[PDB]
Amino acid sequence: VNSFSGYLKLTDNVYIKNADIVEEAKKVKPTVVVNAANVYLKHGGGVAGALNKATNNAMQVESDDYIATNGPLKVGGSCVLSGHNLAKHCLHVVGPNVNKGEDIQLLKSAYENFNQHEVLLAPLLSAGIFGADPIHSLRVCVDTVRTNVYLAVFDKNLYDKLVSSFL
Ligand SMILES: FC(F)c1cccc(CSc2ncnc3[nH]cnc23)c1
Repeated sequence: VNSFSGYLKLTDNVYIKNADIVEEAKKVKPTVVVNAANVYLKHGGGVAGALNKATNNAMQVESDDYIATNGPLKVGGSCVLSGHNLAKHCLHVVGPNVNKGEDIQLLKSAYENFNQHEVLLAPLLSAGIFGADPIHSLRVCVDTVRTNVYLAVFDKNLYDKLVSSFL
């Protein structure tokens, strides 16, 4: 039993809700919140900009030190950093950005990072400003993630489409 509330169950391990991931994280304080990161951990917009704003820029300060030490992530890769006031940990995951021409096949590799964590609150990778089809992202999530994932979808119209079209 966990503290996630109001989710629709899609499969044995995947759950979905129309919610602002920032507000959901602040309420649940999950062990892991997933950020829709880029390789530079520059949290300017989309989910990343919102999560970072909610940390009063502490996420960005920590991320800049991470990059200065380690260099950029790989597309499809991840790193674990602090969750600040939102969660115990933040798993920064880089899905391919279609608006940069990145290989959509890397979306499966990106979701594989979730399997290193028993339970996660997450957005749909590569959706939103990353330019991929969210219906496809949900399919890859369900077919790749085996751990327990609670997906927050900000847009109510998109949420209803994802549910109604789910096979
Ligand atoms: F305007 C900003 F300052 C701000 C402040 C607080 C909350 C939010 C919404 S979070 C979000 N953004 C994008 N895609 C998503 N997919 C799931 N969640 C999200 C945005």
